[PDB]
Amino acid sequence: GMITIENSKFKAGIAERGAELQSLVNKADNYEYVWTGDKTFWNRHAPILFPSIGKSNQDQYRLGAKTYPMSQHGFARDYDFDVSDKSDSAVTFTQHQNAETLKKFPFEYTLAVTYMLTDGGLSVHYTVTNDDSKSMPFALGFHPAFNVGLKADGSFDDYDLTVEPLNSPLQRFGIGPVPFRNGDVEDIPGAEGNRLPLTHDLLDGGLVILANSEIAKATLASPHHDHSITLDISDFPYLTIWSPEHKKAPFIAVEPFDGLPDQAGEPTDWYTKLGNTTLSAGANKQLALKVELH
Ligand SMILES: [Cl-]
Ligand SMILES: [Cl-]
Repeated sequence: GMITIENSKFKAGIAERGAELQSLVNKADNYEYVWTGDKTFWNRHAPILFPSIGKSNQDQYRLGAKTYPMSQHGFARDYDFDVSDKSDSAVTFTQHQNAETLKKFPFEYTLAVTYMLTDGGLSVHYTVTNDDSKSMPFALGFHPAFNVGLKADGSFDDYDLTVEPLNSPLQRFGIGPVPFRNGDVEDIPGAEGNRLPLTHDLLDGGLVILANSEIAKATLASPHHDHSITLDISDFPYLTIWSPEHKKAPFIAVEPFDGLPDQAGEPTDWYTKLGNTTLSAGANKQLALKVELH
């Protein structure tokens, strides 16, 4: 079950399963911006990450003194969303808890995602609502993989991420053991002011989680390639770059994060887990982004 939206410039395909964007096409030349899910490198396209990003310590966590199991990448991506408010250029997907999610995460919730194509590209609005009486801690991320050109030898063809604004040098969360965090924030191999060259040398050591929350726009581009994209992500405190390690995948993921993978060690209380947001009963958090399609 899939839904398409479109306007004069663009078409998008979104799976009801995980409200997962799977395709985003420039109609003028039929260019595909989003990874096609070739299992040679990675069999997904752009999952939603909720209520956890990344891996959990010993695949579990705490709520105060109680322990629960948690799957890597959360579980929203594993269940269908209902479709509503469908027009030619926009659509809304909504997921609630189920008996399975309640075993991992004992909260009633609503996760709503609205996609809309505009002249600029694709707008995405998220609303996370705590439908429980208990205080609900969560993380929310989006994990799109974008097609990129490669050199004769399979290296990335001179792609950089350019960011703005930047009020201090670019920093990343330290990783160890991949893909968990080690707890530090550190300098990034090869960063030059607001420009980060995206190389296998950089990415082979695992995901690069930018710590600079002031960033409003992040552009993935190469001077040798016509198409680029820019992520408008002021609402998302962190931004992660990833490509399959020690492989020559023809994609780079640029992933808005409202949360962080666990710091290595013992299972973490989600009420104090770095990057988590705790919602009061009945409260909601809203986050927006845009993928500008150039
Ligand atoms: Cl070349
Ligand atoms: Cl490279």
